[PDB]
Amino acid sequence: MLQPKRTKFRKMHKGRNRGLAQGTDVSFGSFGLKAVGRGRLTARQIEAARRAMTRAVKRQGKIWIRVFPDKPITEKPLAVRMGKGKGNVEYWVALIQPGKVLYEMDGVPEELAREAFKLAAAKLPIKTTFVTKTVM
Amino acid sequence: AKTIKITQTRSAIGRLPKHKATLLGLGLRRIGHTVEREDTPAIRGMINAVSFMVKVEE
Amino acid sequence: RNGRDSEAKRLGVKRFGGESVLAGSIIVRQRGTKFHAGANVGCGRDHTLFAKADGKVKFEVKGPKNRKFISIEAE
Amino acid sequence: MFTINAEVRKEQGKGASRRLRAANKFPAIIYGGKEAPLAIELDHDKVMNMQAKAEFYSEVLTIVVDGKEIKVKAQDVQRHPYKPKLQHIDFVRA
Amino acid sequence: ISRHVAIPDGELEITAIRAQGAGGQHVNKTSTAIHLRFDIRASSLPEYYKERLLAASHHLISSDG
RNA sequence: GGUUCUCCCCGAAAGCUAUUUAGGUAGCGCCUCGUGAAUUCAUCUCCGGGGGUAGAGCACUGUUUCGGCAAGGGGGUCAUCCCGACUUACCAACCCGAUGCAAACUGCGAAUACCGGAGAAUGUUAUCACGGGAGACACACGGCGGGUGCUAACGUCCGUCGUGAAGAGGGAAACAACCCAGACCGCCAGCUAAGGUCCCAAAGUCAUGGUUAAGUGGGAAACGAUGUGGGAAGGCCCAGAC
RNA sequence: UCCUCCUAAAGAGUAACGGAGGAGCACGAAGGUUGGCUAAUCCUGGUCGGACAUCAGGAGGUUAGUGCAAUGGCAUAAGCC
RNA sequence: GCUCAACGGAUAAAAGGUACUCCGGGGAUAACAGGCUGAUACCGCCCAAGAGUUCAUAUCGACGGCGGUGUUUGGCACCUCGAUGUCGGCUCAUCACAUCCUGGGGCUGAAGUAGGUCCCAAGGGUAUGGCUGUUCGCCAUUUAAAGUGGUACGCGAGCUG
RNA sequence: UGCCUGGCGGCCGUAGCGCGGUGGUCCCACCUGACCCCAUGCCGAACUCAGAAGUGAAACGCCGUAGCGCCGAUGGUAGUGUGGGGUCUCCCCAUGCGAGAGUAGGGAACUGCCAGGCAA
Repeated sequence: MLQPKRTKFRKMHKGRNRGLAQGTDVSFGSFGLKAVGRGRLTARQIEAARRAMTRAVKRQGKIWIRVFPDKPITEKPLAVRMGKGKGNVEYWVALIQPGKVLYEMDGVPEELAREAFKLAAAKLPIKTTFVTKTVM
Repeated sequence: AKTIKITQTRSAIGRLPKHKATLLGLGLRRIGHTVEREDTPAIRGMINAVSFMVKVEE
Repeated sequence: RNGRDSEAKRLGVKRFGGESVLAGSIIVRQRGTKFHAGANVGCGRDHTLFAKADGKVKFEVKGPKNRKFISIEAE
Repeated sequence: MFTINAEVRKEQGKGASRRLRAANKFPAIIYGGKEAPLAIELDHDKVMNMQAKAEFYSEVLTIVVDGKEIKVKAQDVQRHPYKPKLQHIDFVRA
Repeated sequence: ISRHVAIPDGELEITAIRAQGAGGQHVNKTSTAIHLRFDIRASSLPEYYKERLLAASHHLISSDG
């Protein structure tokens, strides 16, 4: 997992998830995995795919994880009554909006890069899509 | 300041007091009301807000 | 395990810009000093900018640092 | 070198913009210098494949609106977030 | 030296059966939350210790393990 | 817990504050009656205003990724006792460029809402002040903006509007709170609303052009698949391709 | 019980066993007025002094400071002498 | 002159027990059950490194994910506190299929015998006892198999207590 | 009046910074001395007096420079009041309102009062 070092707070609001994404463009790499859907990517999910992605390309190329969870969402201990303050932080989720590019890759030929992301897609909950960079 | 007829089509029950008072400002009372007024942005502005439930007859 | 609060102290603008006030009429009730006193406007110990003369209100932004000022024109 | 036919718009806002985006068309804007920014509407389908050619972003076009041909250059593009499709292209009148 | 309790989740079958004793009518209707284990000898993995956990007699573990 | 004849008129709330108070009560808000008063009050147009929320942005409070750079602690050929020559393959900040996040961040910033003034029309004066008498202070749900919850609940707690509460009638098969719509009364009168028009059951087995083979319609996901229609583009192609 | 920010949906106000921290004082001076002054942290050199001693110059710029928790505010200083 | 900090302060005053309990009320508010949800549990599935001599998918399958059922434990208090007798055993059962056996088939890391796994199928069948109040469970020994659950976790105006 | 300088306001980053050049009858700064008024929690630097030979580096003004900061359309997008709809943990449609960011481009100020100077 990827935990943000030294946060200002501990626990916050759950907020709302709506709106499109910022990183529509593809930089730092050649190809990427843009997110079509709108969901919640937990830390263990993001960790799972990235490990499994470099497994496919076999150490050649570099990865750009253009996101970070940094939003602590709690859980109450089971069988407890609804009340008595907020429970403890359990994991880290990042809100992914439609159009957010998750992982990047360069220095690797298209086809092998194609299957790596395709095998990285099955670890994710939300519906994604493949995307190619473009000059301007 | 041209003479213009205003028709009330729908009923105002599930509306806001802002929209309900607009009907009171135009004299529209019951369903099937035809009252003759004049034109100016002050009057037409009232029709501009609730044009969904009122029908205009210039 | 903290659950404490404070009953709000009613801040803000009680008499907005464009209305004729009386002498001693509180214009803006501010905790800080965002607004600074202009012509015929006094500053209290709680920096509550109130009126001195009688007339209408003008929210004129003046000063090199562009702080917001309020004055009163005799109206 | 791009036969991009276009028509001058008459409705330029939010509501009318998408009604033609549903009819396979997207708006553009030709601006440059002292002239007035001409509201341009063009067919979406065509340019969807025209930007596949890399030299499209660095060369002059042969865009014609009402007979007369204007020479312009591609400035920038605002594409759709997740759906790989065009929305609005900024044209610098060259 | 490096001690972190494993106890494999997805390897241990936990059975919740009712309790025993006194305490009213509360103890015999919703006291099924009481736990009874199920740790088969087939989830060993040290290869030598689990059989030495089966041969030497003690309670909590039957004649099968 | 119960509280017995009739008609007519108007018409609530389940909120704030305090409470040895939380199923009670008092004041106010809301209601009714009487009285006295100012084009008083509401909607709309215009004008004069501050707000900083949504969104957005990343100088600032923090946080995040990559690239360029970089002293210091240390590893080492070593000082082979400090100094010191050099490198740095190392932890590699400070800084520059590029990429994102934020209720408790703002170099920015709406729509609405709100306050004041002017003008027209409408409204049995709907605004306010005073006096008598009240009730009530356990609210529910739906839309929207949110906290908590598991972005579960016919869940719980707030802002706001509607409705029920205290409103039947029509529709959603049945169904307070969903949609349409406000019952003075009589009629074997007509026209429309939401919703529907083969039959049960009032209304078209309506008109034209397309679509699906699953009874899909008539419960649902990731994912998989020469189901199949439409549109665009690309490869090869009677120097005859699959 | 009181105070600050957020929740609080850009007026005010608005609840929860919702999210974060403080108060139950201090002072004749840190009050009033007059006059002057206004930084923090780094780079450089220099007696021991080296991580930060003092001074000098420079960059920088209010990230300082303000008896205290937090917010707003402050040099026309409410900051310092 | 009051930390009258329960801080609009009743008045210093005042700790507890009640299964010997009693009275007035409440499903506004708990225990069993039903209802909504499905965190948990159970079941199925997607992806796939690896194990499996070779080989991802004979057989399992980490790291992660998407759904279903409403049987475990729970969340909420919507129904009943001017009553809904609550465990287990006996008795009598009935239904569903995610099937223990019989039956019909695919694959096999299926030679034969004997097995593993999955699909179709609910007509019928689906232990006797020791120990414990027990459901469960353990054990001895049989059997083609001694299935899993719903039915107030069936059934006390039928029985035992 | 063309230009100058100094003082005080309006407008108050298009107005301001960094860099290069440059001005002195007049003006300003620097500068000379400080036994006298006054001054340093030491010190003629700051403060103030009495003069002002000399200079124009510094300071300030002026010109060029966009080398930086700043300003900022048109269009589109986000958002959204109101009335409807869907697949209703979010979006679509009609309609009114309409950003921020970014691009083109603009841009190193303008103006008033007063006092003497300058060739009048």
